[PDB]
Amino acid sequence: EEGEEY
Amino acid sequence: MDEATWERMWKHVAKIHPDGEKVAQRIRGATDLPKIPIPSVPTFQPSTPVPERLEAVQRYIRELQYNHTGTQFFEIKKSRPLTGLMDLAKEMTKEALPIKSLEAVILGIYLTNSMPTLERFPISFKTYFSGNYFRHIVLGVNFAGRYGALGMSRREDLMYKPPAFRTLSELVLDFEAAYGRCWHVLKKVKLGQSVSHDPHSVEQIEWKHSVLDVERLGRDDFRKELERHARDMRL
Amino acid sequence: VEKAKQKSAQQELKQRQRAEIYALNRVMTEL
Repeated sequence: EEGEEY
Repeated sequence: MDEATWERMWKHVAKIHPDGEKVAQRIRGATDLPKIPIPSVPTFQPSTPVPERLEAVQRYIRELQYNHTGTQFFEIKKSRPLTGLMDLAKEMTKEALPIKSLEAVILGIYLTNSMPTLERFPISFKTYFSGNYFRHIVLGVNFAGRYGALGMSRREDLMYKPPAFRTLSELVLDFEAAYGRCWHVLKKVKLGQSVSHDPHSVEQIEWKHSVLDVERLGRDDFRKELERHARDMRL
Repeated sequence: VEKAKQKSAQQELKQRQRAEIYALNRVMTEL
């Protein structure tokens, strides 16, 4: 959910 | 892809690249472009040990290349029935376009359904770098009681692991160390259940059978929770 | 003949797009 795609 | 989606990809390139307008004008319509071979989907002799098959599966996934274009080419709805995701995996082998981490997980499942002595389970990571959070996922695997992984990442050490780790904890701690080397702090690990080998199964993938809060658990309870998850999967 | 003509055009469209995708991917990979 939270955060951008690594 | 349709004409509007194509223009969106190039418009996005213009913003995320230093000379983004220049890149499109050199590539779009160019008649001298390299012809990219369509990667051969690997098939397996029954005499080939499963770890060797996994090397070939990972090699195929790598040949598609990590998608750095900024546009994901296959939409993955994670709650779709497995049979729908396997139809999509087949299309990925047909279209042969670059992929990112979640697409690689779906592909890895598709390409190992022929291996009933291998169990496959998703492992997602939440990490912290430079004030911000990042999400990653790989396909955990278990062969003959040892753990490894398949997947795709921008970094060599955040995807493929040969199935040699004697415990799930050791596999996950290897990822944690790799993240540490590139200055990411591992915050959460979310581990799924074993995925059916039936590509026509109507059941969903279970992505978050365990959600492990790394800092709140501490070292020893993190390890014990990983070993509990491994037990849940074996039974 | 008409469906064979459409299939040829749709395959050509995908092949041209795929080549530009990989040319773009190399540029972005090396950025």
